[PDB]
Formats: sequence, structure tokens, C-alpha cells
Amino acid sequence: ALDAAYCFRNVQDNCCLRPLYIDFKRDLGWKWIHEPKGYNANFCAGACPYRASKSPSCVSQDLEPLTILYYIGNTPKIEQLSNMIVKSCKCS
Repeated sequence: ALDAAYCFRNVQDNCCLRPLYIDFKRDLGWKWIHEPKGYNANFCAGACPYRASKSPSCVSQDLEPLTILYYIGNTPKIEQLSNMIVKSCKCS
């Protein structure tokens, strides 16, 4: 599929997955997560087949969770945050 393997090896104009790093504090305004401080979210961008109208767009398809560590009070919690990482892209 249009995933990191297929996209990061052959960087081209077509709709494909792109690297992107998100810092929780600067980018999301999030203070509540202890670790990590950010993550490789990726994003989808590129050309899709053209049409006179209603041309498809390069959008995310598959998403994946991110393991996080945060505290409630003094208690640590390890959690899967769902749908944080873009794993592949499609033309929609």
C-alpha cells in the first residue's frame, strides 16, 4: 500500500505517505503526556488522478496507536493513544 516502505524509498509527487514529527507541547498544546515529548505522525500528500470535477484527494487510510506514559496524581499510566500515526494513504 502507500505506506512508509513504499513511499519513503521512492519519494515522488504522487499521493504518498510523508514524514512528519509532532511535538506535543508546541504543536498540540498538550502538557498532560509525560512521555514521549512528540512522535513521528507522518502525513499524506501528493497528486491523485485528475478529473474535470470531484477529483480525488490524497487522504489518510490506515492509522495506528502511539504508546504514551502519563500521570494521574502520582500514579503512572501506560496507554495506547489510538489513531495518532498515519500508516498509509489513499486517493479519495
